[PDB]
Amino acid sequence: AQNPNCNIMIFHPTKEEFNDFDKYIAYMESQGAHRAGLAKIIPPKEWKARETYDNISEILIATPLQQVASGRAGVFTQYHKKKKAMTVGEYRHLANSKKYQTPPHQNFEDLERKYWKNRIYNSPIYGADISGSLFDENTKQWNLGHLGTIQDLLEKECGVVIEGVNTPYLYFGMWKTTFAWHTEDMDLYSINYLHLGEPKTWYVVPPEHGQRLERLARELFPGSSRGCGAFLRHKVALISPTVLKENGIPFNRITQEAGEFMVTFPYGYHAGFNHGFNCAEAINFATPRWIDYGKMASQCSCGEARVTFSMDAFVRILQPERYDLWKRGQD
Ligand SMILES: O=C(O)CNC(=O)C(=O)O
Ligand SMILES: [Mg+2]
Ligand code: NI
Ligand SMILES: [Zn+2]
Repeated sequence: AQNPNCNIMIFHPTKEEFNDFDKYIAYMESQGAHRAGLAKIIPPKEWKARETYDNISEILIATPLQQVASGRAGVFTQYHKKKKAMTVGEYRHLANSKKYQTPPHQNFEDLERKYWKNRIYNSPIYGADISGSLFDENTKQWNLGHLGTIQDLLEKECGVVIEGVNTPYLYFGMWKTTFAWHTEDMDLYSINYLHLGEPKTWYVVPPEHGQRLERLARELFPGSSRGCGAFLRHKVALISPTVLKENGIPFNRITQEAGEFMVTFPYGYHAGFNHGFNCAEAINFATPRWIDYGKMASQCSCGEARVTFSMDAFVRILQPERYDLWKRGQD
């Protein structure tokens, strides 16, 4: 068995290897990358996502989200308070203000210590989930707006044509902006490209050990667990590395820098935080190996998780027993 310790693997494809996305995902899996739940892909030196980032300031963040925490420093939830619209240029200036900027630090490890110590005492503002792309249309390799769609994959694997579309999303971050512990919708893959700015630190639990994280989460968030049988679908709970280590939960960590891709694998729980002003782009995708994970994915039916239009068909076809109750949650 390749990568039996479930370490995060880092890949350096050549420009030739960067041509065929599906093939390269399958290669990484042949080497055991999926066992970690997360992999890093450093693009060939010849590749670029676009020529420059000099003209992005007029992108609108229609609903910036202030991420307000409740709890203790290593075990907290966050809720999102909607703020007034602002441009990327306005948001960048806000991120660099004295109130929100990254503090002085020695190295990524020191910054990580400061994040876990101090996150809860601040409410950073995240520009998340903005439909769009920063890849140039002429970028032919690993262009996250030109991937094969999940609907086409389901149709190729299973023979059933379904409605829905699959487009990318932009994320504009600042110091302390936080992504809570989650797997993807329908336990899909994700791919995330850090276009510019400061790093993003990731934490991940191997897919084979996901249920250990879920059990800890039920213990640590006992009211939320009674409210919903899949409350991590709400994407609000944070648990620190120290708390995970105290409770014996297997996990790994890695920092993504600008110009790097990260891939999350089916049922790989992940969480993390941004180091400072940055912009990332991410999208879900599927491969043949996903189908079995899609069929078994948990679902929120309490009504809180509320997701995209395209998830309907995935539930309806892969999880027909659950369909009824899940759709009651969505309506
Ligand atoms: O970058 C973020 O805020 C969160 N991204 C992801 O969870 C992802 O790419 O799957
Ligand atoms: Mg612009
Ligand atoms: Ni994710
Ligand atoms: Zn729920």
